[PDB]
Order: sequence, then C-alpha cells, then structure tokens
Amino acid sequence: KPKVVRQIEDQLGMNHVLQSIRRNYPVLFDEHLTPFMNDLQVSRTMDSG
Amino acid sequence: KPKVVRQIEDQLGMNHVLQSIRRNYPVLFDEHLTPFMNDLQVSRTMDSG
Repeated sequence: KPKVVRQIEDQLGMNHVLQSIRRNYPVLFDEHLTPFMNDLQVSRTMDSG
Repeated sequence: KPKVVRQIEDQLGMNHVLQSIRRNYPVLFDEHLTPFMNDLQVSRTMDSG
C-alpha cells in the first residue's frame, strides 16, 4: 500500500484551486480563466478559504 | 507615553487594507470600491501580501 502521509487536507476540491488562483492571480483568474463558468458564486463565497 | 505593544506590523498602509478587501470581499471590492482608481496595479501585485 502507498505509505503517503499527505497533508493537503485530503479533499483538494476544484473550487479550492480556483479560489486560490483567484486570490493569488486575479488578473490571471479574470482573463484566460472562468469565461465559461456559471458557478462563480460558490468559488467566491470563501469555500473552505 | 502610550504603552501600546501594537502587533499589526506598524506600517498598515492603504494598499494593504485595499488588497485585503480585494482578497476577502471581491464582489465588494469591484462594486462600491475602486471606480476612481488608477493605481490598482500596485494593489494587485501582492504588495506585502
């Protein structure tokens, strides 16, 4: 069995990476990202910030 | 003399509060905030993030 002791909260949802990109790279989150999106509300309201 | 032991990094610039508002309240940072602004670049490029 894999002996990994992963410490990334073991969930690592898509809405977490999207939120982190929005926070860190906002100019890169607006352009080239999320033009084809309708669930920006959940990614915006601090989903496990 | 004031005996304060303030632990807020002692600088607390405007571009720090603006950046924190942009990160935490983006929908509140876009509307009702920064329509009359031309220095969004420094507040965007992680000024003492």
